[PDB]
Amino acid sequence: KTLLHKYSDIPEGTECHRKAYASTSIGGATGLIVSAYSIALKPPASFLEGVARTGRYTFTSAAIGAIFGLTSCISAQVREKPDDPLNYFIGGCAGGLTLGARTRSYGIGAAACAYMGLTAALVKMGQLEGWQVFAEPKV
Amino acid sequence: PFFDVQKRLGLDLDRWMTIQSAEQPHKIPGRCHAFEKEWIECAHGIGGIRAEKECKIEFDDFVECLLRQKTMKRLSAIKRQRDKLIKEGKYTPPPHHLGKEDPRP
Amino acid sequence: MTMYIAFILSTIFVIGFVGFSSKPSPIYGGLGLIVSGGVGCGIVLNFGGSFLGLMVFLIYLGGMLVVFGYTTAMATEMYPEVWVSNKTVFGAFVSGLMMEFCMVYYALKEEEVEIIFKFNGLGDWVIYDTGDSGFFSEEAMGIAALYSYGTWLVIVTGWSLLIGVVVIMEITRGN
Amino acid sequence: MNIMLTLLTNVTLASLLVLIAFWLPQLNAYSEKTSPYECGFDPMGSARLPFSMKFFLVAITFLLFDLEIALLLPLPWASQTNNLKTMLTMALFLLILLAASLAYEWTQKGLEWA
Amino acid sequence: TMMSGRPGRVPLQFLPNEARSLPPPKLTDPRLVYMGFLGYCSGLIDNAIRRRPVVSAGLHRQLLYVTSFVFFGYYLLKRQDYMYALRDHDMFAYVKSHPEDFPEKDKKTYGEILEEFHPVR
Amino acid sequence: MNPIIYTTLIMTVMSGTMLVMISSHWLLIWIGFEMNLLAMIPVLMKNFNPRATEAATKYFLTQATASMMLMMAIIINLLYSGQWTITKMFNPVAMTMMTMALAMKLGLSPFHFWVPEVTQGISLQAGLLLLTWQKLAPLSVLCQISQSINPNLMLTMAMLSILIGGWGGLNQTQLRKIMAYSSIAHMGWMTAVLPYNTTMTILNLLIYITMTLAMFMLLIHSSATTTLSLSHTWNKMPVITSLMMVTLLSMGGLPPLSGFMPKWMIIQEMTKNESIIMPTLMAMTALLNLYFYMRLAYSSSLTMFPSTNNMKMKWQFEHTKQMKLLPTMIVLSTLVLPMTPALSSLN
Amino acid sequence: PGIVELPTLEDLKVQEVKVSSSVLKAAAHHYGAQCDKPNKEFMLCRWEEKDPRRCLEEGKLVNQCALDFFRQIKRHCAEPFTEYWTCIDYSGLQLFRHCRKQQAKFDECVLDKLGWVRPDLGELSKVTKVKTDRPLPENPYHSRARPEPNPEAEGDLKPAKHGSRLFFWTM
Amino acid sequence: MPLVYMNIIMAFAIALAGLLMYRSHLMSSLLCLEGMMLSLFIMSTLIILNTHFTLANMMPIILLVFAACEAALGLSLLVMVSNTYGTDYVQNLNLLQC
Repeated sequence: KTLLHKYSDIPEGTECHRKAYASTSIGGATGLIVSAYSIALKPPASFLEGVARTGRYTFTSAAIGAIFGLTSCISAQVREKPDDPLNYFIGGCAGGLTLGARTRSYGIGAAACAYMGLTAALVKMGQLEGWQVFAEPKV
Repeated sequence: PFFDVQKRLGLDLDRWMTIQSAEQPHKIPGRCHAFEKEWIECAHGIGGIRAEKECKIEFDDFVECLLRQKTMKRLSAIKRQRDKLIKEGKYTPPPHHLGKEDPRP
Repeated sequence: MTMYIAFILSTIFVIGFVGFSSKPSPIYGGLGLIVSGGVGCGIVLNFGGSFLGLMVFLIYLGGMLVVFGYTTAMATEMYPEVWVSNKTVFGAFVSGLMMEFCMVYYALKEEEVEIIFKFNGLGDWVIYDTGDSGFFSEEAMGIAALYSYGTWLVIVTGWSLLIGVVVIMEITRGN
Repeated sequence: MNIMLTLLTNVTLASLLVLIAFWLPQLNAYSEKTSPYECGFDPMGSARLPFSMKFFLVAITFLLFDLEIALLLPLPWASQTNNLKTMLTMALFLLILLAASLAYEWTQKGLEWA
Repeated sequence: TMMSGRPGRVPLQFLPNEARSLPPPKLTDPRLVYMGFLGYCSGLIDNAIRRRPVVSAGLHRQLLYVTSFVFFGYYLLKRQDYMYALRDHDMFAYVKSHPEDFPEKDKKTYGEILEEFHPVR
Repeated sequence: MNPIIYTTLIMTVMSGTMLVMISSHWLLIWIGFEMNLLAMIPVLMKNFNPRATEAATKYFLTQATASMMLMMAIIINLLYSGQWTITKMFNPVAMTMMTMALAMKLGLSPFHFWVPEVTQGISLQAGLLLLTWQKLAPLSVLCQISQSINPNLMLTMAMLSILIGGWGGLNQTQLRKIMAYSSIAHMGWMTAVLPYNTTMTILNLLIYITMTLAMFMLLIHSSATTTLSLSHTWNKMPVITSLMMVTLLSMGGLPPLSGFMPKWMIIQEMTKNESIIMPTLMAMTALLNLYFYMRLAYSSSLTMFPSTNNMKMKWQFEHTKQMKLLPTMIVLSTLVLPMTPALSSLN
Repeated sequence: PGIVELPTLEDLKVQEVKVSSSVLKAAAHHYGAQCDKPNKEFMLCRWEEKDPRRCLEEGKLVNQCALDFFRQIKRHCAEPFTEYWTCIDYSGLQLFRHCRKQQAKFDECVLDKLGWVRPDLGELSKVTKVKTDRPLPENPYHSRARPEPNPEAEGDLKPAKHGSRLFFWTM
Repeated sequence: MPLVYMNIIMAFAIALAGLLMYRSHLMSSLLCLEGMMLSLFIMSTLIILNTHFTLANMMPIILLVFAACEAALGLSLLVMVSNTYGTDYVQNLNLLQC
């Protein structure tokens, strides 16, 4: 949760380098978890193969996070509109393009751009409007 | 789905062992009988939501009796201070603590 | 050194667990389980639980006997593995011992270690109570209340054991 | 601590005896002397191959009965209660359930081997 | 949760004696009639599954189906009404006991209130 | 297995569940779970196959790990509170461990891997017992400890369960595995409302039990364990496949069938607590279950697959054994929506 | 929280009954018969108060009475009692059985010189009444005020205003 | 919490990790289950003895009884697996998939 607090604490549209670093850390953590699950469920033939798979997944996730944070913060700075979800959408589409590049497929890139950008815009909207993915029971 | 068959039929199938303050063989008291009794009496019929905050003092005392976390922390701090003073040479344990006097029967 | 018999025994317990958990051949894992059972008996006796500890030792001593026979029958291998016969078993053993040594030194040195809960390095003697039990063994009186207070537990456990005999017979029928 | 001292003393005596047995005597160890014993001829297979246990069911039932041995040991202190009626009823209940289990396994040809 | 811990609730009681104050469900209730319809459908499905004449076979069995469904439905409806009545009773009692949490609001006529007009152009 | 022994073992399973649902002491609840496992293991292997033994072994291992974790959680709560009563759990780590154990017993993802394998290995009747009765005790224990549960963990497990149960079923041509994945998805639905309203979980459990009983009894009546075997049923017993189509539609959640009410009320309760994204995602992901349900329906009833010549012999004979409760189960599973307000009885 | 009010060392100083366990056990029955009153008063104080500090004076009285009992024994029956407690000392369990003759000597001497009669079996275990001028503790546990109970059972049940009021259901 | 509680909970964690990380034999994982049961017995006994919960000094014995029941079940399954495959290796429990 400390990484999420790190990403949130940096003001939007400011300290773009720190925001990119936080996004990269989050992407790396997610990639590490995915790599652990992949190694367990689908066993790697060798320790070197497991390390290669972990590195590939982690680098892809970290690149996605870094591109998302860098592009979103830079767009927020240049447009100068901090709370606009379009910045998050641009960052998400850039992340999807990065995923397509890492997977060396155009179709993956385009589908990821659309879906990931929309999800990031929705996340920004949830920040602005106070949407709760997990709601404390209040009845 | 907790069908309280025990309460409906007046059968004490397992409630006898539920708490440490309940009746025990030869009236052997629990190590925290007083705190447990106080906490149970405080949180009786007021509901869990209320009892979680209106009897928090009782529950904290019960937990302290059970685990002795605060007492152990204080004892460790006192021992650390005593050891530091001994290292500094400004403290000397009393003869009775050192074993030079017969303890009271 | 006798001020911390409990800690030494608990460390031996954890080492036995790291032995049978690294999964050598079932024989040496049974050796580890026997050692850990003895050490646990020691700990419980140091805390005043002579009957309970002796009972654990007796029950696990018999249980590991059937395990040993079963191993020589089903879980058998031409070259049974010791904790130094495979890189995986030795890796697990070394990792377990190192993890213990790590937490052991950490808590002993640091006043208050907190791995997942908060642990105080003060010796176990501190927590002990100052009361007197008189002409009684509280463990014995409590364990004997299973027949006077725990009629329900006796019913459940007896039924469970009879049904366990039935269950073993059915599971081993083999059609 | 007395029990610990006694255990240490006995184990040290045994270990000293083992040391004296493996160091006082003279040794001429050669391959044929340390080979496995198979009544003069050489073994066919290993002694680490599976050895079928024809009494497996009895062993599992032995575990289940050692549980009852554990449950029945508190009886000497139980007889010191004031509710001797309930204590006696439950003790006889446990012993009759053990008898029932033995009878079931016996009648179902479970105590037999193979 | 909710009503499970209501004070005075006897465990494993379908209908408390307090419910008798409430009017009994009418035997012509639409809900009970629907329960009887479910019973009739059950009888028809049973006949179909056993390959009997669907609508004519086993009239006693269909009668038993309908009667059992209506019989259980009557008590189910009574319990449902009792539970909703308990909910309303507790809600009104809580509103009375906590006037501050449920304050009466000043009633302003539409003339006083200002609501912005958004032209549909 | 002698029928007397079988009756005794089934009664033992039910008695373990009853002990779980009747005991106020944690030790006795754990004892009930242990009795359930002991009785269940022989029941799963009533028909002796290597597959039955493999399924029994997997089930035993998973449930034993869950029970050990639950006992550790109980002991930790005792250490930090000194209370054996089933109530608020006073230590968060113990609560997390207990939630993990109870989810593993319920088969909630990421502890779902065993459910399809066990369901496929065992017979249809043992599958019915596994997927309807066994779910009761862990859900009861979760309902009693709902307040202590961290909503995030339960909701994450529920959403993962819905997603995985939907995804896996799409790839299945074996009826038992399909049922296992649908059970995973429906259990994810049930646990989603556990933090918010337990009565909704009870209602969903009842509707799901009715539908699963109807489906398993219909499969037993048709003696089908694969989609192709079910495909032939139209030639022999069309009514069975038609009722299966209706029950599948109810399982998908389509209005006006009774499967709709549990989703409806769960969405309502989640929305009352300001949960909007979670209900929307859960409802949308339920469409995959609908997809594989519809594929099964296409194979079974809506389209007439090719039969075999030897079925002509089967036409002459009639089904010997009658499942008495099947028609009422079908009727309840499909035609109970007009009676939702009655959800205050179990209340 | 607050400071613990431990009593001063001087107040807790008392004359001590410096006699071994065997000596006390040899005189145990006559001691309970003779010194019952103060011992019972101290026991009642301890159990009602639940504070060791509160009952210090009664404990001092207990110790004084025990000393007086042993002084009377020394004055009148010293040697037979010395032989008796010497006999008990040898047994590791300090059993009464092995020393019946010396106990008979001690009991006869005590009955003659001091008139004490040994309590019979099942007498010293009887719950006894104690008359005390010390007030009964009002709140021995020092409990806080109990939280006020929730309001309950307002009155009669009337049918729901418009039924279930669930979505579209009218009943 | 004293350090002995730390060691015993560490033993439970180690046994759980051992059981969840199989290698080849099933007997070893059943031994890890029994180790978990032993650790639970020790923890419960220590808690009940330190807190003088007299009527709870029987709970460890019931825990041991059901632990032995579980062990018997495990061995009775292992025997059938060995009979059907010739070894106790876990890799042979591969017929059921997904």
